[PDB]
Amino acid sequence: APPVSYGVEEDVFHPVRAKQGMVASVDATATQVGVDILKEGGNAVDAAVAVGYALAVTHPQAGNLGGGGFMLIRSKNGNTTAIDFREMAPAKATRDMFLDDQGNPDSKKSLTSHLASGTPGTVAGFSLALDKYGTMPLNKVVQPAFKLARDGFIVNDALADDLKTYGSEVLPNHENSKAIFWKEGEPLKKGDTLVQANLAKSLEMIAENGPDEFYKGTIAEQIAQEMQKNGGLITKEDLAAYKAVERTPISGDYRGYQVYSMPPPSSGGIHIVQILNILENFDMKKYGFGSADAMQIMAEAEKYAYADRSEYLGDPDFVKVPWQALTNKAYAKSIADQIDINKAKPSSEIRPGKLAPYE
Amino acid sequence: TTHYSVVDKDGNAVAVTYTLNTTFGTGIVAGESGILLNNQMDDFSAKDANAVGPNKRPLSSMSPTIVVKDGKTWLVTGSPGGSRIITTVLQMVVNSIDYGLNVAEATNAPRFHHQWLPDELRVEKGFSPDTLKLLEAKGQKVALKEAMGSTQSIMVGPDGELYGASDPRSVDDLTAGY
Ligand SMILES: [Ca+2]
Repeated sequence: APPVSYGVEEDVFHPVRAKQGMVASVDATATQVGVDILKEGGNAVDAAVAVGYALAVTHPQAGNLGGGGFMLIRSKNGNTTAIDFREMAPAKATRDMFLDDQGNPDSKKSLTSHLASGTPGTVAGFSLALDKYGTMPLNKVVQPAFKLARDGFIVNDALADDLKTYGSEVLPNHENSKAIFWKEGEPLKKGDTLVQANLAKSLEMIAENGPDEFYKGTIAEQIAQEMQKNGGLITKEDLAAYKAVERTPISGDYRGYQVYSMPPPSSGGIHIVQILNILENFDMKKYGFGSADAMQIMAEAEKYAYADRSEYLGDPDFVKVPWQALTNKAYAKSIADQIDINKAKPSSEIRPGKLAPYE
Repeated sequence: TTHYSVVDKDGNAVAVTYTLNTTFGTGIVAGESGILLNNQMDDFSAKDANAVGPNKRPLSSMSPTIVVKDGKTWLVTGSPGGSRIITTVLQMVVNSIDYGLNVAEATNAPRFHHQWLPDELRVEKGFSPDTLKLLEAKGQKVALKEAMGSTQSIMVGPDGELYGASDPRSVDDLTAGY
């Protein structure tokens, strides 16, 4: 492992610089919400929750209350944890629920119908995090998002372009979605104001009553009704049963660095660590960025990892994932020893690895 | 999908990746709540381990990641992009550790990706024609495709100096501090 560079004036690309706190996100407004929380004395979790609520308003593309995700937290004292707030399949979900007449997957059913939705975990995960690791009450961290929803904000290029391109495919097909995101029969465009009054109500009531508003209260009733009336599965029982799960992060050592990532149900963290384990056997710094040699080694290492990924992963509440064997450095060496810098191995000759010696 | 990173003055750090699945998800708002509903059920295998079942979480490539150096938080990162998340995050780490690139250099650097199947080395624009010809000579099947990722990352100096980078691939994004 060579010396690191934090940045010098001589570089082509310059990092943003700060002395105290920082936030990086896909949306300027949400980033600024997070910085302001930190300015006012909130901790990283406090600001993370505020940014997540902000994006649920300013980045409806992916920021959300109606979806889910993952968080990694590392505290100042070195404790690193993972919060899994991935959506859960409804209790009424079935193995063949997406198959048509002929036994073939129906892509539209799992993408644009009411059966496409899992029980949302975001509000649960944010509150698990805030209650355990934050310092501020939910009402304070939701307030910025509340104001943005109630008062509106100006549509920018990113949101305008997404509304026209991806939004057109799904939003105007539904009265109530069209009522929010369309104006006078066309998508909101750059310079228009997006006001989200119904979403402001939801946020107001979450701030007032806590996450139970989403899982047991008025929002829960609104979700269940939307599902019942339209052939969906998410019930009030599903919403009341939802729980976010704190989990142990996957970790590896790479050249003296400790790398922490998301464990199962992430199919990614384990394999970032695995690929790093493989790469540790090579002098990567010697080949250098964008060299045929480095790209060859990494492409070959990735193949083995992706082949294992296809075989050994699952929801850990349902299956035993051999994470110890997959992150084992002897196993990684056995892979490294197969890599030929001068000859790419066709994927047809690569299979999931034999893990038994490393279990 | 979207990823954001936070570091506070006390050295606490948070990395969040969260999603509706596709852009705007189903496009269905839940009645009068103003909330768009996910299409996360598509992430199950429709036709063993990741098959649809009740009360189950569909597998996700989402990988919020924190790297520790000399005992302290050093890199906070993550990205959208489905299976490409693994290689995007991997390139952030490799760029920062092996190549000694600052968080902005690491971020603006071009990305490549091999996911075993399809059997192709996927690239963005920005690799030398000389290097790609060499990769073809090694057996790699090079495939020039669209930009991968939207990393939103923070590097932390031992002294608490913070260094951030938003992806050029996403317009209207921001890394900021105080
Ligand atoms: Ca950008």
